[PDB]
Amino acid sequence: ETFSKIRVKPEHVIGVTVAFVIIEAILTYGRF
Amino acid sequence: MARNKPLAKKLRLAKALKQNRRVPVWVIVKTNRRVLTHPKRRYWRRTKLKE
Amino acid sequence: KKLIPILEKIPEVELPVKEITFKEKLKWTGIVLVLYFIMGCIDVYTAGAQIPAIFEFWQTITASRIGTLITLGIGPIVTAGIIMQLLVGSGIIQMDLSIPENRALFQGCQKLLSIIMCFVEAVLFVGAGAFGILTPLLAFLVIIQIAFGSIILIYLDEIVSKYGIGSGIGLFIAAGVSQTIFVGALGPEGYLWKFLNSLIQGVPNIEYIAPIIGTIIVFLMVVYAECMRVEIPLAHGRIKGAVGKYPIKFVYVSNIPVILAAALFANIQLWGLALYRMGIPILGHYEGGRAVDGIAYYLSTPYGLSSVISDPIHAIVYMIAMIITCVMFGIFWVETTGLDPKSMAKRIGSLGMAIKGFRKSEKAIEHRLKRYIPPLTVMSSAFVGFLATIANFIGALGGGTGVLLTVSIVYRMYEQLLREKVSELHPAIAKL
Amino acid sequence: MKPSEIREMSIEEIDAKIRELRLQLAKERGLLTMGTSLENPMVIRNLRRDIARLLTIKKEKLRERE
Amino acid sequence: TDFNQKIEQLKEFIEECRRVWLVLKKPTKDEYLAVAKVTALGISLLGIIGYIIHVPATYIKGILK
Amino acid sequence: PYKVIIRPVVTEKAISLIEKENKLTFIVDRRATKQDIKRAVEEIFNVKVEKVNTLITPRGEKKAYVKLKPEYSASEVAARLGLF
Repeated sequence: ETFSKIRVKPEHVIGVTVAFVIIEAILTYGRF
Repeated sequence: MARNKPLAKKLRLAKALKQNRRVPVWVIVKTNRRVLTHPKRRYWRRTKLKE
Repeated sequence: KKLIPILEKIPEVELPVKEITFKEKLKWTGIVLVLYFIMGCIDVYTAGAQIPAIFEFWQTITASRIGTLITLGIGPIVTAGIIMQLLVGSGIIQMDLSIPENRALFQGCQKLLSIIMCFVEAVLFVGAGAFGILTPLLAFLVIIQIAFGSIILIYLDEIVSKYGIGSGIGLFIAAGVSQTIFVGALGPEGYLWKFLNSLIQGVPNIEYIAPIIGTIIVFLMVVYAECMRVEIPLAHGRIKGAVGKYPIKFVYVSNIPVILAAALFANIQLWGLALYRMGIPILGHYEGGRAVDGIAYYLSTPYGLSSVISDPIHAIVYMIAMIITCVMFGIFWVETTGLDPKSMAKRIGSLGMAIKGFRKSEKAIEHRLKRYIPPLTVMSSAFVGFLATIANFIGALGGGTGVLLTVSIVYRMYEQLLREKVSELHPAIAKL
Repeated sequence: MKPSEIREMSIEEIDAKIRELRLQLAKERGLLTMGTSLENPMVIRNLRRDIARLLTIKKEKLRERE
Repeated sequence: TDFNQKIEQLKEFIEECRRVWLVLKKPTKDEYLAVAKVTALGISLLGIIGYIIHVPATYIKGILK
Repeated sequence: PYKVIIRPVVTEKAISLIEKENKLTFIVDRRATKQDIKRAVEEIFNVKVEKVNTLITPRGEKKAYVKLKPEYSASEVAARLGLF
């Protein structure tokens, strides 16, 4: 892509989003 | 010139031109093993040629 | 950015070192697809949820919900790209994609802009009392959630654009639009029933049939447009006649363009409405997103059913406005990003492909493309613009524009996906 | 097409359709020679057969009449 | 000056559009049905999957407030 | 009714004859007359023919060089032919 030497593996990117989901899915509805 | 080619003789020469081509691929698949190229290939130094 | 230091400081997603078989390209795509949909059934915490923001022109083009975790949607990526395409495509700076420089520059800048616009759009929304919130503590809390969700999407977009099926943007739009239809038609509040039941009762269908006809018109048109391609012949197979053709995507020099065009109108209605509860209107007087005469009236997008087409002037202007803005970004698509006359050059000359009847040279074929280009490119755009517009007027589900975009993007992407769905029967691994 | 349609037509129609058949054939040969996107013997073949039919029934009538 | 410029250009231009517009593949039944098929099938896939997931999950998630 | 045109030739050579010269290149029947070509062309494509030059190639075909008058247009005719 660019000339970036900093790169991360798809498993993380995936995992950051499934986190966010879980967090607000319970933080909001029910306030667990 | 070369003299000379009448209207019909250009047609004959043209038939002769077609023959000097290798047999195309689609034929060999269609026969299903194989057809060798087979002598009707024309030279131009080596070809003297009754009518 | 435009400079090698700053560019390296943006973290990217790495290039595949993992397989991209049919199943694996699917498995990536599908993860994104679900996470999208899911994030749309979750609302913010502020100690109240299901607090939407007011818009009636933002929701369509982002193909996302508002008030959720993906309120901004695709919004940053599209906004950014409008600017990009206007500049490098007007040629006042030279950074057209060609060499791994200009290329890795265009990307890096456009990438940046998105992280900026995530925040900006979030802050701008909250700051105008969109959700009603206009107290600093709760205001901050919202801003966080908003922009961070959009940020996440940008990286998933990167995963789809390399590993998954097709590109990032396209997926999401098609995703959203599709759902909007399938849910509207077949869901709890489904049209099918409303239409079916009214027909059976023996009373008219003229407001339940309305969306359905609208969708058919769009499809019918677009489907036609997808048979029309410009085939350029390829070299002899050692047989007479030129066998094999190389085709060009008629609506692809007005696809990505109209996405920028529609988005352009949105940020005008937005900026006018924002500053009239946050500033003073200088653009146009918008309240409810539209007026009833004037500049405001004429620059509004009324997806699904309309009746404001009953004022002549309104129709006339909008149409020509869409048409011209599309033409612009269309010509400028040729210039920056894809379809270039200068990429397609050395490309057909390297493989030594010919046109029937000599035309084995570079310059022969080269010319016929560059020549042909401008008229196609203009025609395409002109055509689109109309289609789009009237398709919103008649009224259709997901909006005119939405159906268009979806049918096209999906069918070039389905093509790519068929060529993958078949090579996976054979031991060789698909990646096509 | 069918043999039936030719005999239902008036003599005037056989003539009109003959010319349209020819012009259409001329056009398809030009597409094949340029190269076509997929191979159709259909276009040249069918038109030649249609042209043959129309002419064959036309002449038999003409003999009968004269 | 310009009205003349544009008029001259438009004439040149339209005639080039007409050339292109014969090259562009004529849509007929076969072609049509081809696209329509593949297309619809695709849109169906995407479409179905979102219904089954969104709608049910929302009746659940929503009432958990 | 006249018609002795098999189809137009598509060649790079043909392009120069259409754009520059206002000429058309055609493949016509094997045994022919210039007069049968002049009139057949004149009806079919709907043009007035200035001239025909014809030569029989050694390929078994006859090739026709047809000159057009300059109230008529080589380009329009050629564009229709052999396209969709």
